[PDB]
Amino acid sequence: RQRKRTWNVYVSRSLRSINSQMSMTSRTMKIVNSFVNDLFERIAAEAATIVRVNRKRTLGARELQTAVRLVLPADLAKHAMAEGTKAVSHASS
Amino acid sequence: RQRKRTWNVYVSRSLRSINSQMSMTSRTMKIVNSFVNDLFERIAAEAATIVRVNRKRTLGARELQTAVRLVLPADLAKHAMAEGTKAVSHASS
Amino acid sequence: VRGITRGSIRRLARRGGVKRISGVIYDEVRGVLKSFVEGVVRDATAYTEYSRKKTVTAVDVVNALRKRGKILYGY
Amino acid sequence: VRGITRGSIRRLARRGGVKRISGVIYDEVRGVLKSFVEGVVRDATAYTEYSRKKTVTAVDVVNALRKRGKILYGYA
Amino acid sequence: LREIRQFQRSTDLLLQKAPFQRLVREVSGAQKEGLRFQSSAILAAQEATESYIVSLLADTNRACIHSGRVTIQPKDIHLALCLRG
Amino acid sequence: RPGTVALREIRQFQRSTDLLLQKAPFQRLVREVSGAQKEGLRFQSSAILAAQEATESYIVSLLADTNRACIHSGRVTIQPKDIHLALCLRG
Amino acid sequence: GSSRSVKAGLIFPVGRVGTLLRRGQYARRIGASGAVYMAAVLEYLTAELLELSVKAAAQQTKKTKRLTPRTVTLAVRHDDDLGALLRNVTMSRGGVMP
Amino acid sequence: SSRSVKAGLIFPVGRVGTLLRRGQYARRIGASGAVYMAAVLEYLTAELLELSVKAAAQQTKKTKRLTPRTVTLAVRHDDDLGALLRNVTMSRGGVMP
DNA sequence: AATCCCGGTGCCGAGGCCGCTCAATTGGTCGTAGACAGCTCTAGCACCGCTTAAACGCACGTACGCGCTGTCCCCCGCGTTTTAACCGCCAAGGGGATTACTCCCTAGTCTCCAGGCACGTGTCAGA
DNA sequence: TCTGACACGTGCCTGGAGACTAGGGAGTAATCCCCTTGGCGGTTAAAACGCGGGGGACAGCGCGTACGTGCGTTTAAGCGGTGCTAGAGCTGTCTACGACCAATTGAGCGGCCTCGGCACCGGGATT
Repeated sequence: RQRKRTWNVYVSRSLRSINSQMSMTSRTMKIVNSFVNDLFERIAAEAATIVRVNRKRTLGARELQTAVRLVLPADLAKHAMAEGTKAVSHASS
Repeated sequence: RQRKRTWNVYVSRSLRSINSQMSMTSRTMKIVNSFVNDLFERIAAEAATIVRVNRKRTLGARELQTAVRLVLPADLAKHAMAEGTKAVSHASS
Repeated sequence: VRGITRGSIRRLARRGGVKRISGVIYDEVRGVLKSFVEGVVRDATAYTEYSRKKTVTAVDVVNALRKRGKILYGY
Repeated sequence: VRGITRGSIRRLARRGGVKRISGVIYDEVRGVLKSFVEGVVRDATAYTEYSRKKTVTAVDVVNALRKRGKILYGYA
Repeated sequence: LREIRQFQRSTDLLLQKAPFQRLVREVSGAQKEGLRFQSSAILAAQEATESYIVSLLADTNRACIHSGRVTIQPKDIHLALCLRG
Repeated sequence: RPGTVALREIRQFQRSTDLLLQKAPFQRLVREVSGAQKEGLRFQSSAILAAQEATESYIVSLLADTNRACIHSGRVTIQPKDIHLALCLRG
Repeated sequence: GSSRSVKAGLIFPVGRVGTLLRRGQYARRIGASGAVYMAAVLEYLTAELLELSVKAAAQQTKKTKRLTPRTVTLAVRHDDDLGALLRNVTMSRGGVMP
Repeated sequence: SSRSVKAGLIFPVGRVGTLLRRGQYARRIGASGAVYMAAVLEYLTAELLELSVKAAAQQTKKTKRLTPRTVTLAVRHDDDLGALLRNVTMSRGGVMP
């Protein structure tokens, strides 16, 4: 039997980040898992479309910046791109 | 200057096959060319989604049979699949 | 489609926020619901038929809905 | 948006098929037109800025429109 | 008035669950007979069917209240469908 | 003669294909909107027309939907509540 | 006609369709039959649109022999299947159906 | 993971990279792309859970568990995340009054 | 009172031919992943029975639906005057587009271990 | 308060990670010229304003019927407990074929040319 790949551990850690004693049901865990999956699919598909349009072969951070800019609403997009750039810069050093 | 690739010759050949005395303006050429490009992208995106969801790596005829059945309405899709199967059977043998 | 009773349509309408329902609404709602379910199942059948399987798992229905536009979370 | 005259809104409505237009429709149609154009331009400038270009081309606008589900034919 | 708030506050499945299964299997047989289903996919096909009808009826309510009425009529459903596809 | 020139314009402007918004003020609006993001951005002559035609299509569809709602309301005069209803039902 | 397109009897190019599929990176590998099938589908859809546009041009009072964008728009909007696929699609300088 | 903690994130950067490769969105996928995707996913998840926690306190009952009804209400109330999720139907969710 | 058919035209604008090249086509090798067969046990369909929520048929009132009436001012629609939109033209030049080149960044391989997960259980929300 | 439900302990296993190699491709400099800006003037469609009036928008009134609400009967849904088994999920394997490379070449494209199809405009039919 193949192991099941989900985001339950990371979602639980994210919830513990804000409120430690906060908890969520199994159905809510599936809801957040599906939200993560389809947001990943949306952003990755937008980045792939950008790559195809610009005739490139690399889905890097720059492509994902534009994918996040196009998919997310502007007020949330600003925070999301700021967080992504911060994480990329922190990882590079 | 790099050569630009369009379906002008192919669309014009299809029109001549449909009616030898017909013609379309440059703007209609662009409209039909963008129609072909949009349908190419829409069918290929569904085929790629089918490949991704079922964890495969080959985009063959079945991945496009199912894509055509998924995207287009039933009555038009039936004829499209029939013509695609006819062409594939002609080419294979 | 006639199995979908008047009570279920009335309850869905109450969740939708109406106060009164005409007597002709029920048939139209049944027709729309049957058409929507027919499309969703027609599409999940295509997804299932590609997989060379003869079962419609929740993933297939979710994908069929996602292509249609009405995305679904939790399956 | 004040450059979007009453005549343009009236012509758009007549093409849409209305018979009589209220005196307040013009302002709301101006608002929705400005919002749509703002969305389209803010979406096309992302494509233009990604490709290191300082010129928003028709392909970028077409892609931006396709993002919102308003696919446009004849500009590619 | 009471039932509107009662059903908006509630979150349970509203359509009958066995007649809906019968409708799904009837449609599948109409497409092509012999197809088997999954007990975890009928609920998915129902929670997105009741959501669609609930949204359609809320749009119908908006259309009818816009008309000065409080009762939905087939023309309201037709306007809601024609306004969205 | 209320009810004659109205349908004259309905049939005149529904059989036509040319642009309806005045090109220059719409171009000014597009450039003013773009200036709020990055000043000095340049627009292709084709990109402005491609945006204008899509905006025309969107406004025409919205106004036709609003007219459908107004007719459903038993009127012939479109009002801001009709536009709000059409926008709410569409998205 | 291309050698690999004529052998299949199609009009659209099988080779160029396959190259477009590979350049788009839709999948890691693409079968040869997939390009043929996509070319056939595109050819059929273009042929259907052209047939509908020709019929709509014939329906006009003027016996025009040139496919204006208005004719394509009318043919699309009057059909029940090609007008549902091409919903939310704006034909440039095509107007709207009366 | 080494890179998940080095980048300063809680979401995986190996899972995201492998998922992107398996999706074949592009032939080559940059190493920084995985970090960026993981960061964006983590921020969106954190914002969704923050909205859920905020909206759970406003309930008449001080429930300490996020039921699907509560997260659906939190999504519906917010304008920004609500516009993003304006067409999704959360399983066993509901409609805001 | 307004709206459609057609003759001549000039005015393009789509189609046609020549040179050329980039991409298509062919032959050969090789590795890969897709199709196939078998094992296994999951769950999917079928059935029986209890409880009862729920559907449904009827009686009855009302109150919202629909039509009618009256007003009134909110918009058609016409003429004047303004004015700004459309087009063509002249340059300036910023920047798009193409090519050559460099390196750095990523695919692929090999080896290693630990992060993730499945089961069981420990301990706590809720009706 | 028992019932149900989310999260540690622990071991198991595949994939994340580091080192190394090898090109692929993204980024950059150089260069050319294309297209965008721009501003201007000449023209003429368009609109902004003032105005009269007329006809739909709006509200009140009245009649009625159909929709809701309550009573009472009936129907099958839900579940849930069991039973049988059809087929999904997983593992090996053995090829067919798709990628990649070297060589060949022709189908398509850019440029120049061509010719007739047709949008137009007024004049004469029509509504």
